[PDB]
Amino acid sequence: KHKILHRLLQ
Amino acid sequence: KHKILHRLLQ
Amino acid sequence: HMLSDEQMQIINSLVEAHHKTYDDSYSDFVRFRPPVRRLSMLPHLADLVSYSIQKVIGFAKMIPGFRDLTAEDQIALLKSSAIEIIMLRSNQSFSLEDMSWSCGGPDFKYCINDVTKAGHTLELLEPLVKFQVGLKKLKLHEEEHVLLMAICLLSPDRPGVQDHVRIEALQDRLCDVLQAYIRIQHPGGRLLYAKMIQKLADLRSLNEEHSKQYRSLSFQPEHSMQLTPLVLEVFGSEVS
Amino acid sequence: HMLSDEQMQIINSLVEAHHKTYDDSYSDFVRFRPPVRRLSMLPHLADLVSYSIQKVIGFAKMIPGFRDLTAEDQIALLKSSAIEIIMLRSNQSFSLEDMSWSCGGPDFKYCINDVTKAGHTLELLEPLVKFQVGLKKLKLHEEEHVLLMAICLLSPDRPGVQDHVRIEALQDRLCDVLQAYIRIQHPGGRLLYAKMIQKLADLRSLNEEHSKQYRSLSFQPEHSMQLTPLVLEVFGSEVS
Ligand SMILES: C=C1/C(=C\C=C2/CCC[C@]3(C)[C@@H]([C@H](C)CCCC(C)(C)O)CC[C@@H]23)[C@@H](O)[C@@H](O)C[C@@H]1O
Ligand SMILES: C=C1/C(=C\C=C2/CCC[C@]3(C)[C@@H]([C@H](C)CCCC(C)(C)O)CC[C@@H]23)[C@@H](O)[C@@H](O)C[C@@H]1O
Repeated sequence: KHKILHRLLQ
Repeated sequence: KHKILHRLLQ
Repeated sequence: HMLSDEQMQIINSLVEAHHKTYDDSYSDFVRFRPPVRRLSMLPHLADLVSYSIQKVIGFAKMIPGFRDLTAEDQIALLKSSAIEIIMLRSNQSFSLEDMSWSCGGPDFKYCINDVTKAGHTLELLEPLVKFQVGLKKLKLHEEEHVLLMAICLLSPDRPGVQDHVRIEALQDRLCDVLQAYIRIQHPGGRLLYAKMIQKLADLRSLNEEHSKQYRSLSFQPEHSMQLTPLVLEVFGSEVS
Repeated sequence: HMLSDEQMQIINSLVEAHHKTYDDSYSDFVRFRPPVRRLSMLPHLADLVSYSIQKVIGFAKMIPGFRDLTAEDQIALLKSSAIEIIMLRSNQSFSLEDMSWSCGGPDFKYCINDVTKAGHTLELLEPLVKFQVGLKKLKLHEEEHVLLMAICLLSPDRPGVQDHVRIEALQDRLCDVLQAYIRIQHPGGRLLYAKMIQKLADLRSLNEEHSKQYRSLSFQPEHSMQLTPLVLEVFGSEVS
């Protein structure tokens, strides 16, 4: 979950 | 799951 | 030597369903995220494919007998076949002259290099274009085109289907219609049905290659975030 | 009677972070699905908000100390505060004359009736517009504007945060900077800090009302399918 958020948060 | 597909399939 | 009323009724329903779900004016395309020529074409092609999935669902719901399948089978057939129906239905915009898909506008003209800018490689796009040219060269009647899309959709040899016997019986009746139509109504079509069934095999191979390359997009969140929820659902790996 | 080097360093970092993540040319807006005036504005406003979420994430990553929080807390703060930061940062495009948000183009001018065509009601839009006008009337220095966004982001009283003490200490230092900045650098700002903290309360109320109305969109698949994956994630109810 929060796949995109984790990516954007680097 | 398949929330949208179920909706579109009426 | 002649088509029956039930066979003709099937053709009429499928032609009507296709005319209701394929808009030759392409005017809805102005609503997609614009094309850009970093995967600059992925937003526009995601929107195009998402739009096209909705049309394929609408077409499927009007195939005789599809509506009466279980919901799980309807989803199973659509998830496995959606990309194939889109490749098939896109032939109606394909031009042998331009070697490209032309949709009533230069911004909505799609060539091979456009699709490379959405994350795909020549390993998919070369067979895809060769498929379009071979399919266009068959000069299918619209009757034959819509029958082939319906036959492709109602394939029982797809992952996830439970009622193999029901779907095969529907697909069987559609194959009988198509064979009879070609024999009676298609001058010089002795070898046509075999060629059309070959194209169904080609689509299986394009389906596999597209699924492999789509996994790369969906595994990279900076790319999967450009997709639509419907695309994520239909091309995703969830099982009902 | 004077700001310290550490206080000034915080201001410099926050101003730079805002200038890096807020593009006054609005030229990226041509990449969104176009506005249409059935929820005709939902595609364009979904894309605008999704774009803005990415900018808020970029702004947050440059707030001193945010980057050093746990991943779960960083997500918790962003999921609860994203809509508030967007409402705050949108004031930079708001016009008291037009009573609307103006982004360098008539197609990218957003009035209240546009947002009703994305599924929202006057119960949200009336307080939202009154918030924008009151905030604009404060005539905040850009220093104060970026401090307020940072203070709003680093609020510990948000669902899901674990390290309340760490986040409160960060927010405390930012509040000290803002109070000192107003006292030294803002002529006649005796009542300003109190007014700014009031606006943080107003945002909480707008957040609640937006979440309620967003549940209606996300519960109707014909509308939620128009959202973006990032919007679905950030405004969704998943808990890490
Ligand atoms: C969709 C339709 C049309 C063209 C189709 C095309 C041309 C562009 C590239 C396309 C979408 C291929 C890509 C491999 C797909 C990748 C998708 C993803 C990036 C998510 O992996 C497949 C078919 C191809 C229109 O011209 C019109 O005929 C309507 C028709 O429905
Ligand atoms: C986003 C920004 C800007 C304007 C903001 C606006 C104006 C349009 C309506 C908006 C998005 C409100 C809606 C309630 C949101 C609903 C979202 C959903 C449909 C998913 O429920 C909230 C803020 C509002 C720009 O002009 C520029 O300043 C950049 C800034 O980031």
